[PDB]
Amino acid sequence: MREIVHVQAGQCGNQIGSKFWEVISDEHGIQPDGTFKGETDLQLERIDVYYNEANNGKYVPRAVLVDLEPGTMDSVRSGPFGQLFRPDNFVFGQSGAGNNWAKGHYTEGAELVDNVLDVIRKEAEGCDCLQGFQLTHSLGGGTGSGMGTLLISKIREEYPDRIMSSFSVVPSPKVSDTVVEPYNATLSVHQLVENTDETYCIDNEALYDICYRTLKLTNPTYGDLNHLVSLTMSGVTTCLRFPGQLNADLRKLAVNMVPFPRLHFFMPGFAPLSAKGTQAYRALTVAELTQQMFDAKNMMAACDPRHGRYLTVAAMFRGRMSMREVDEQMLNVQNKNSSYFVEWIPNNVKTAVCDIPPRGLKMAATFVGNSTAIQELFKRISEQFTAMFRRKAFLHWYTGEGMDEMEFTEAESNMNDLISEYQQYQ
Amino acid sequence: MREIVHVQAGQCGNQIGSKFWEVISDEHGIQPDGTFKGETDLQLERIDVYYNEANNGKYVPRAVLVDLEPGTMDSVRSGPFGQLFRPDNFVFGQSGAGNNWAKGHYTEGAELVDNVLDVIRKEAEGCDCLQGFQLTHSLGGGTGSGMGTLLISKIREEYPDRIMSSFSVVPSPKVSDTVVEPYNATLSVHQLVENTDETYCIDNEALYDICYRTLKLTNPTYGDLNHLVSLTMSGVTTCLRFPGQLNADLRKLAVNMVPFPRLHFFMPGFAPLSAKGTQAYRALTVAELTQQMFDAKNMMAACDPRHGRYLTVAAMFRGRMSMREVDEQMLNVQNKNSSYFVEWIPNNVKTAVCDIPPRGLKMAATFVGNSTAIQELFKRISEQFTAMFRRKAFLHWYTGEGMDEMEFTEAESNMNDLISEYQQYQ
Amino acid sequence: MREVISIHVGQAGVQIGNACWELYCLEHGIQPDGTMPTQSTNEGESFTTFFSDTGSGRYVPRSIFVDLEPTVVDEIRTGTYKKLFHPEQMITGKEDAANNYARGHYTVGKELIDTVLDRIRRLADNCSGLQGFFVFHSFGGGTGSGFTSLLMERLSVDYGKKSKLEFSIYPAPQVSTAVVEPYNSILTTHTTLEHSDCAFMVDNEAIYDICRRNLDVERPSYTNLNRIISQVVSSITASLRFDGALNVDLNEFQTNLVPYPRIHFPLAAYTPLISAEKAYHEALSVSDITNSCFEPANQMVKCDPRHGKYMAVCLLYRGDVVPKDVNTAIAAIKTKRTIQFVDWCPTGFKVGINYQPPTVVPGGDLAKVPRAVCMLSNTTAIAEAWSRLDYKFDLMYAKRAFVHWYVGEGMEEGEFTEAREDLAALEKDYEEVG
Ligand SMILES: Nc1nc2c(ncn2[C@@H]2O[C@H](COP(=O)(O)OP(=O)(O)OP(=O)(O)O)[C@@H](O)[C@H]2O)c(=O)[nH]1
Ligand SMILES: Nc1nc2c(ncn2[C@@H]2O[C@H](COP(=O)(O)OP(=O)(O)O)[C@@H](O)[C@H]2O)c(=O)[nH]1
Ligand SMILES: Nc1nc2c(ncn2[C@@H]2O[C@H](COP(=O)(O)OP(=O)(O)O)[C@@H](O)[C@H]2O)c(=O)[nH]1
Repeated sequence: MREIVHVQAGQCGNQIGSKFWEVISDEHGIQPDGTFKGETDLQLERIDVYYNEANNGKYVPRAVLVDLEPGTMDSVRSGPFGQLFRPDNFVFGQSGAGNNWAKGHYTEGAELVDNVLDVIRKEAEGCDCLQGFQLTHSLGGGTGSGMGTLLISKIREEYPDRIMSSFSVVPSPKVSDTVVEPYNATLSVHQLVENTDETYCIDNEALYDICYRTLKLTNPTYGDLNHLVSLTMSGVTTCLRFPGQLNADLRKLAVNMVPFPRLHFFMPGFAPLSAKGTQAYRALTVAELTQQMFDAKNMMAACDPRHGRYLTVAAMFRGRMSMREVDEQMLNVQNKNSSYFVEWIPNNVKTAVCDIPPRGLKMAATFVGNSTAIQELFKRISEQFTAMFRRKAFLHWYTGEGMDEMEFTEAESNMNDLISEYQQYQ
Repeated sequence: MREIVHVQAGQCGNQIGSKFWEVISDEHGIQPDGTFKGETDLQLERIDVYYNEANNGKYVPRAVLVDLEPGTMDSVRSGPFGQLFRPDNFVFGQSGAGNNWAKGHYTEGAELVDNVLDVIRKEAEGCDCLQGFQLTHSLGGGTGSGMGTLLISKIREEYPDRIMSSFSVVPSPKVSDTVVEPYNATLSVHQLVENTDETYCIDNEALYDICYRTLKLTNPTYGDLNHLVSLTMSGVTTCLRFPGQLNADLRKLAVNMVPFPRLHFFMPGFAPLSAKGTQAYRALTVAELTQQMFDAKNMMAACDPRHGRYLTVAAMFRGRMSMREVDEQMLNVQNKNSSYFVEWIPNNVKTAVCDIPPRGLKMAATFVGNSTAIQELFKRISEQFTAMFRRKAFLHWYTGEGMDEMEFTEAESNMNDLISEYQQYQ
Repeated sequence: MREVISIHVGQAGVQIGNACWELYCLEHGIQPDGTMPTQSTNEGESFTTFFSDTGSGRYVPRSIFVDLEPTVVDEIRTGTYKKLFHPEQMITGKEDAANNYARGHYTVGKELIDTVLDRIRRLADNCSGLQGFFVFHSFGGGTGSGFTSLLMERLSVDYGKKSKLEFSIYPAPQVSTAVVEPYNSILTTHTTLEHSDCAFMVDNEAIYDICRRNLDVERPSYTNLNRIISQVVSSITASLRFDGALNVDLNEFQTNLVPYPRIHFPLAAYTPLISAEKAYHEALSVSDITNSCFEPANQMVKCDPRHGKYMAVCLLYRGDVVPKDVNTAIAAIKTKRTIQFVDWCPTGFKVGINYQPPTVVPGGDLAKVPRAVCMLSNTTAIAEAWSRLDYKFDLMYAKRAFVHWYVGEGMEEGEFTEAREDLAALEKDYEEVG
């Protein structure tokens, strides 16, 4: 009915979903063969939203897997849950972006965009009414930040109506990951502020600080860092997949939060988060799960929450909970932290409660916030972007591909107007 | 009752049926001895249409095997299902055409035409009322395109009433197969537009493109390419051999399609077509089998279906199906593709549904279409035919046999009037 | 059934036939004494085109050995292959012609031409499917030119419509032996245009280039050169001796490859033709050796194929070859532009694939390779090979050197003049059609 495809592009977003589909497989009781083994039909009555059942119940995920090389194809294919994906969707090229935007946008990405465009068309023809798209890619690299950038510019020609979830990792102030990382940011966000509806700026740096303090894990496996990205995304779409006392789709999560057609740059949060041995020694109350959500520890990005203001507080609570204690404490945070909110927007808390917790807990909280300290995310990169344009370095990897110099400065003016709009109401 | 002989002439059509009779043997439960082993009598109640039972149930196929040399005789005879054919019909000469039309028509074919003419007479004397003939030969080579050409010019003297199925391969634009291949085309079609009722222009080139993408087969055996020709022909005559909710003989397939006594040049199509491992991952719905039928992939000839217009759409569906979903989607293609049809002919879909699928599937679709992009098949050969007549090359292989120069130009004028008639209504 | 007769005229007819019939005994499993072993009956599938049956499996070759000199014929009547051939099929001469036309066209030939045409007719009356003739000859021989032109002058009167095939050696413009070879090559081209369906040419040097580089044979002689030519002979017969999916008979070869009845002289090529070690470090695919067909280090006549214009290129493959990459590689040849055609013939291609791979000679220098191509390419590089020989003939004719042998043997000197105007318009027609 309400149907959503999930598209992965670039080496980052290809392996995020590879652990993320597993939880979606396990929350609904299916197998790598797609065999339904859920005991209660609560895991079946909304199985259709991410799946297209065909020929005796082998559910295929509504997923598209795109790469510029066959390197990341076989690793997902031979890896865990490799037999579940449809081999019709395994569309790829033979180039590799080499961390170059105009290769991923103009040169090499312009060839492979036509093949999956019909694949976007094909699964959307077999449904009654689409709902919106979710997209995992990168903003630091070259493949996902160059090819997935152009894909959103052609979804609006097909479907100018629905919503666009563009989940992508962002640079950190501490240690840069790639050399052209400020180049891959300003040129991407130039297209992200044009035709997208939400981005979740997840820092790679602060995810270790989550794991170093709460999880206390000395050996961060990349399966485990995306596992904390996995449980964040499954809590967002819990209303469309499970009943409860209050349901809230992705459009209701959209319409409650974004106040102006640019300011939709949100950071996520999740509670509870701790190691193994601290299970019994703390309390599973509404009050203990409340104050964890509003700490700098729970900030998945490396921005300071007491250097901004919460505009729209989204509380997606999961589990059998008492509504009044939710109604109690969401009042109590504004009686404590009235400076920490925007002042002219009253009643900043939006609450959606499904009565089903995720697997592994008894009561959880999925937070998405809007701090105006995310203005500093675009303050720090606009200087690093203009750190190398003043010396015109690496121009022969872009103009040699055929990039305009004004393409930098047009993005550079719209980058600096963006932080003026957080400044408008702060 | 309604009785049909099948005649093979030339090296092409002799080995097409050699795999095609096997499926006809296997769809009705018989053996190379002709021993009926069908469990249900549904495989027996219309066994008579292609067979003449004699002396304890050894069914002989109503087949005539003609060659100009004994080379292709023993290979079919010693090969698979060699004991099934009647040795009365093994009529052949000792020449070989050498890819020469006037040898196959005037010089050598004029000798062997008298022997099988009585064989055409003999099996037609032992029946109550004949129905029509089916003929497999070539248009590129010399034997079938020279001898089987003249055979149709003498069937009308015996039977000016019934229908004539002349299935033959056609040249491709990419790579020519023989040197006198444009000579064997214009001189044959000169006689094909005179006294024939249907030709199926099957390209040798596009059959690999079917196998390379759907079947993914790296090693195309010539048993396998004719196997896709075999399943096409068996789906056409499924009404005369099996019951159902709507029966449609070869004359009903004739009268619904051909609008004018020249335009009967149809290309076939078949769905489903894929490799082994993609069985469960797709859907066996009416909607999935619909859109495969109207792709350039399913075009067995190498002509572009969006460069023409479908005049008469023949949907021969095989299997237990829901009639309304057939009634649903055949409306829906014209609501999508109204430019892809001829405009002044309303309701371009003809539907015939037998409730029996072929062996190996659960639901299949046998398509025969009339695109006016088949005009380009006679555009490309009329230039290659007039590529060598302008230099008068190879004239000493035809005038040395005794061919007229006006025999070229009379065919050349009627070749160019043929593409004017597709142009009349496009 | 179909039955083909071979005729061997001249010393080049002798030892090339001593290799081809030697090779066919391997490819059908026939022992050289004359009978067959019973194991090779299943291999012996439609071998009837060359071998009559006698008594109990004893298989005489339908072959005629014609020579004016009894010396090299006695080599056949000394070795193991003596008891294979028929004695009255061997007709010998006594007095030699010594590379002279009228000594081989009138003198010793006219005492022996009536004996051999009976032996033609004695053997050919068994045929109900008589296809063609394997006549092997030279261009400078006395019986290589003088008797060969007279022999084809008489069989066209007898049989006519039935086909013919000529194999011969192109005389090299630099390295060749007999000084009268520019004379006799003009003479054997004079009246054999009308009396020959097709005639093939190979160079001594163009064999040597692959022998030294790829075979790595730095001592070759007329032993191993007969084996290499015989593989080209055997690959044509593989379309007839076996059961293939898409094969071709001898009437069909001339129908495709003769665009005009005068220009009917293509040449041959064979690949992969390497030693036994270099095939180990290499996986020879279809696109490997088919692209190796059209490079000038692979032609069997030393000339310029890039300065020639291809008109009708014929391809016969052997071994287990799929037709998909065949339909790709010939198209991939067309993706390259150096292969030049004429403007009126894009459709000059021939497709032939046989199941049987070529089997190599025992104790030879070759390697067992499944894939092989016998390339036939009629081109306008033959015209450039005409001008190199028309330069040799006229200047020695102008001083009238060596005329005093041609005079008294029953021969006229104006026949030299008429062949000059005959060969002048011939090489013109390559440029006229082209
Ligand atoms: N490579 C090779 N060439 C040969 C062989 N035998 C003859 N030839 C060629 O034949 C040409 C001359 O013809 P000959 O064979 O010498 O004389 P003929 O054909 O027997 O004619 P007669 O003069 O009547 O004896 C020479 O230029 C040789 O190149 C051979 O065994 N191997
Ligand atoms: N958690 C996690 N992050 C990853 C993994 N692989 C890549 N990334 C992140 O992806 C970003 C690099 O983008 P990437 O897709 O690899 O570059 P691209 O292929 O050129 O687009 C880095 O900031 C990494 O932190 C992984 O396995 N786990
Ligand atoms: N698919 C397929 N096509 C064939 C086969 N044999 C011949 N053909 C086709 O038949 C055409 C040649 O006609 P053919 O009958 O062999 O020549 P003819 O005997 O002189 O009439 C060519 O275009 C081939 O593509 C086969 O085994 N399989």
